[PDB]
Amino acid sequence: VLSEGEWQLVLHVWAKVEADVAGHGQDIHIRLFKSHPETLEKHDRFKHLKTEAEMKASEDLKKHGVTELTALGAILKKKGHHEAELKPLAQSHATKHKIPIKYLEFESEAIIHVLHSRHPGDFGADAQGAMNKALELFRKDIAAKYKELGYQG
Ligand code: HEM
Repeated sequence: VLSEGEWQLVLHVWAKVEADVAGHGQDIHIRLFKSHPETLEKHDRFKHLKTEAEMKASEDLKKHGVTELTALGAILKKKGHHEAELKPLAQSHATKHKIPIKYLEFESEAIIHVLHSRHPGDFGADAQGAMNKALELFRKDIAAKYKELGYQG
């Protein structure tokens, strides 16, 4: 897992995310959908959003990003002790939304990208390493729950 100092770095940059959860989520989704377009195909109501401005103007997308980042922020604040709130997330992502773990990696890449774009002075190498470890732990643990529910990563 992570050292206490690594968790502290994670929670330090997450409080910066929390000054604008909506805007970070929008930037993350726009990056994700651009970098990895197959990901958009999993979102039936965002597919008509053909341009960056349409994506930013969509309150449905903006709310979706806050919902995702809120759940992730709560997980990160448990500092690895997150079985109770990983279970429902794996349940829906595995059996309803059908999201491969590789897509969770794509979204992690977008998260790290946006964190650096917005907070370069507060997202240096040690903090980046910490966040990747924290997101890697999240993905590892949800991948195991995917298998417990059946059907692989
Ligand atoms: C940091 C990783 C992610 C987190 C924490 C997260 C969290 C959530 C949460 C909390 C919800 C609402 C409750 C539920 O349906 O479970 C949700 C919905 C959803 N997520 Fe994720 N998500 C993540 C990644 C992804 C990715 C990468 C995809 C698609 C490539 C995705 C697709 C969806 C879809 C389709 C819904 C339903 C939206 C709706 O119909 O309103 N999620 N997610």
